[PDB]
Parts: sequence; C-alpha cells; structure tokens
Amino acid sequence: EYPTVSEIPVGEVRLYQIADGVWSHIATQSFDGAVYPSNGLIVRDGDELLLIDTAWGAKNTAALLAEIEKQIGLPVTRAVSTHFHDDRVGGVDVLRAAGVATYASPSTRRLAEVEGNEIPTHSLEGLSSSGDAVRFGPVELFYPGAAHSTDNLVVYVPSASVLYGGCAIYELSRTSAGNVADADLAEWPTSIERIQQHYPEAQFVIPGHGLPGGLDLLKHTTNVVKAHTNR
Ligand SMILES: O=C(O)c1ccc(-c2ccccc2)cc1CS
Ligand SMILES: [Zn+2]
Ligand SMILES: [Zn+2]
Ligand SMILES: [Zn+2]
Repeated sequence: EYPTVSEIPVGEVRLYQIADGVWSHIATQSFDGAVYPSNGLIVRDGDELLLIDTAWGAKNTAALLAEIEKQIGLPVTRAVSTHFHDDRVGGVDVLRAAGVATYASPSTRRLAEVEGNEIPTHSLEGLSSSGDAVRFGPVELFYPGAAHSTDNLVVYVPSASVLYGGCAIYELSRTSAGNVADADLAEWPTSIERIQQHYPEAQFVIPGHGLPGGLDLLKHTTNVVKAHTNR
C-alpha cells in the first residue's frame, strides 16, 4: 500500500498515514537518468502541523503544501530540515513564502550555504554533539553523530512510536551505498548504534528513501555501510 516511484510522477506528492496524527509524504525527482522516491514526515501539533523536510524541490514542495491543505486541512506552521541536501532543504524558499517557519541546526544551515542550497531561517540549538536531543513540539530531535552527512538529524514521535531516520537509514531493498559523497563512513555504524540505544521502543522506522519498516532497518544500514567500507 506504500506508494512507490512507479506510481508517483515527478511533480506530484502522496501522503501516507502511519499512525494517528502522523503521515509520511512521498515525492519523486529525476536525477542522472533515473527516478527516485523521497520521504518526509507530517506530525499533527494540536490544530497545527509540523513538517519534517521538503519534497525535494520548489515544484514538489508547492504540490506538497497543496496536498496537505486538500487532505488534512490544518496549517503547516513549522518545518525542520534534517540535513542540507536538496531532498531536505530544496523547497525551503517556497515554505518560507507560504508563511512556514523553517528550521535547521546551525550545522545544516552552514553546509547548505556552502553548497549554494536553500537555507532554513531559524537555527535549532542544542544538537551540536553526538547524542544530543531536544524537544520540538510533538517530536524529539536527535543528533546521532555523523553518518549519511555530518549534520543528519533523526526525528522521533513518542505518541506514535514512529522513528524517522532520514537518509542516515536505508530501506531494506537497498543493498548498495547510495549518495555517500558527504558521508562519514567511519562513524556511521556508531551513529546508528546511538539511534538504537535511544529509541529501542520504535515500532515504525522511516528511511529517507523507500519503504518503511521496523528497527531491522538500522542493522541493515550498518551492514550496507560496512560492506561499502570494505569495497
Ligand atoms: O541531493 C542529492 O544529491 C541526492 C541524489 C540522489 C539521492 C538518491 C540516490 C539513490 C536512491 C535514492 C536517493 C539522494 C540525494 C540526497 S540524500
Ligand atoms: Zn542526503
Ligand atoms: Zn520566523
Ligand atoms: Zn536523501
């Protein structure tokens, strides 16, 4: 039932209800010949919505907001980007223009600026050291340490036991390392271990790209990362 890349044309966005008050949003983007899916999160925040990550581009994120308005009808008041790549900050300018307060760690904002990517307006304090966690409305933000990128954050929804791993966590079907140009391969396994130690009760695990699953996705990602390390 989870939407796949074959069922979403580039420019469209699907919402998928994980639990009460928690959705993922799925978009697709063309890159280097192929088409890839990408996940973000939507968490109900009383009568407001917290958005986790853009839909990978200005056009996709405009469609994301229209699809949220259509299906959910509650306002997106804040957005958190979980690292500096375009599938997380691409569309921040659209969000800002729509009145959404955009957020990221100073680490993410710095690396976005260096890359020439869009830059969330607000800075999330208290996430500079591995193992740091802060509350942000209905979720907890956690910095496990460098992994897919030096700045990657994970998000936990305690009310629903939903762990959003972002692109530090791979889906089961992916057996080869993907975009690791900005990764810390040496620290990635240790960072995953911090996630496991902090959220052992998670019942749903959302990867940055592809099908959700359970906590198995963490060990799977470690396996793939170590295999690539010994390439
Ligand atoms: O922003 C980028 O450069 C980027 C490009 C490609 C992917 C990708 C590749 C294969 C399968 C799923 C996703 C991801 C990212 C940002 S993490
Ligand atoms: Zn990335
Ligand atoms: Zn503001
Ligand atoms: Zn990604």
